[PDB]
Amino acid sequence: VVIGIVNNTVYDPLQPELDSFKEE
Amino acid sequence: VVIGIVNNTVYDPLQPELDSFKEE
Ligand SMILES: *[C@@H]1O[C@H](CO)[C@@H](O[C@@H]2O[C@H](CO)[C@@H](O)[C@H](O)[C@H]2NC(C)=O)[C@H](O)[C@H]1NC(C)=O
Ligand SMILES: *[C@@H]1O[C@H](CO)[C@@H](O[C@@H]2O[C@H](CO)[C@@H](O)[C@H](O)[C@H]2NC(C)=O)[C@H](O)[C@H]1NC(C)=O
Ligand SMILES: *[C@@H]1O[C@H](CO)[C@@H](O)[C@H](O)[C@H]1NC(C)=O
Ligand SMILES: *[C@@H]1O[C@H](CO)[C@@H](O)[C@H](O)[C@H]1NC(C)=O
Repeated sequence: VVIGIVNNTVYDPLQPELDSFKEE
Repeated sequence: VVIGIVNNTVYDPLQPELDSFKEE
């Protein structure tokens, strides 16, 4: 719906904790 | 860098949940 939008990734601080818990 | 900074702890509302969840 927005003109001029650009593809990119947005970092999320929770996922590193999710991975850390899965490792442990 | 900052002049007059003071040592202290900053509480994180998320970590305690994973600490409680860890042992399971
Ligand atoms: C951003 O990336 C998505 C894919 O991740 C692009 O979406 C594709 O666009 C092409 C051409 O319009 C379509 O044929 C595909 O079906 C689309 N795929 C999906 C999953 O949507 C999108 O065009 C990209 N946009 C920009 C500005 O680069
Ligand atoms: C805050 O505490 C840290 C230690 O947790 C202090 O850092 C030490 O400072 C002394 C003296 O400058 C050094 O000899 C040590 O090597 C430092 N250790 C570390 C880990 O940094 C710091 O000075 C304290 N700051 C205040 C304002 O109290
Ligand atoms: C910006 O201007 C160029 C001129 O060639 C055009 O191709 C492009 O689509 C325009 N994009 C936006 C977001 O205005
Ligand atoms: C505040 O003033 C005192 C005066 O004795 C000085 O010792 C101290 O370093 C000063 N601290 C700051 C942050 O201005």
